[PDB]
Amino acid sequence: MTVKKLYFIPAGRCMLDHSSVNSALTPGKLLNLPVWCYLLETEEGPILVDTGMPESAVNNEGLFNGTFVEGQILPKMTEEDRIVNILKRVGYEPDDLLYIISSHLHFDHAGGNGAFTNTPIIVQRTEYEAALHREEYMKECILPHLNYKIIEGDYEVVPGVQLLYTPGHSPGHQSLFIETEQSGSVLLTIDASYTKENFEDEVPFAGFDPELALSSIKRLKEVVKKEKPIIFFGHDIEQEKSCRVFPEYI
Ligand SMILES: CCCCCC(=O)N[C@@H](CCO)C(=O)O
Ligand SMILES: [Zn+2]
Ligand SMILES: [Zn+2]
Repeated sequence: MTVKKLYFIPAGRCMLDHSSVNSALTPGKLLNLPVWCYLLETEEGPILVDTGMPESAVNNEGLFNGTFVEGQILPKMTEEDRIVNILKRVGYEPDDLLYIISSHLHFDHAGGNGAFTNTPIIVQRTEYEAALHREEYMKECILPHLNYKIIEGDYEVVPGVQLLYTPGHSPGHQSLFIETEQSGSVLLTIDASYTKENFEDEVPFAGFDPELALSSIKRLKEVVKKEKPIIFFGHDIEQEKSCRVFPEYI
């Protein structure tokens, strides 16, 4: 069985130093990177992958002033980029969603999680437990009373929607392998590779455990050899130019 439609939905942007996309680069040039969420229309109902940035980021590029990442990360988020507003424009309210899938709990991927207080939020155990104590996690991304559906390892959410455990960039990062009616096999690496060169050329990039990130890239490459999917990376300015985005779908 296949997903009916896979939508790429812009959810604001984020400035990062270029050394975060290629660890060999000299710090000092910021890159204005895309932030994405994905909407899957399935037989069982709509599924949202990631939830954008927290409300604290709205019109607040200096959000991380005074923290260990001051000047390194600057969110570019307007009121329109709040996930609830994105969803309402698309045609949904939070309680309409079948599942939320959190690729991981970094601030640009889980900042909107608090909006979903009934929908099960599928997240890896190792990610959830990291978010409880590691300093790179915002409180907005680990709210205590949401309906978490904690999983361990690879997982089938519904037919056509597979989660691949790809730790390294974060302790419980997961990627998506989706089968769509229009396109067949699609791999969303999410932050298992920010850019094409992180994936193809194994160019190192920001992560909790680069050695583990590399092993997850090698694992994805084995999947790619078998399945020959179309592949989309987490924060790739070049690829963004050619991506079909909402209202188009793949
Ligand atoms: C563990 C190394 C990654 C740092 C934390 C972070 O939130 N990174 C953002 C960078 C801005 O997009 C992300 O996940 O995308
Ligand atoms: Zn991340
Ligand atoms: Zn990211």
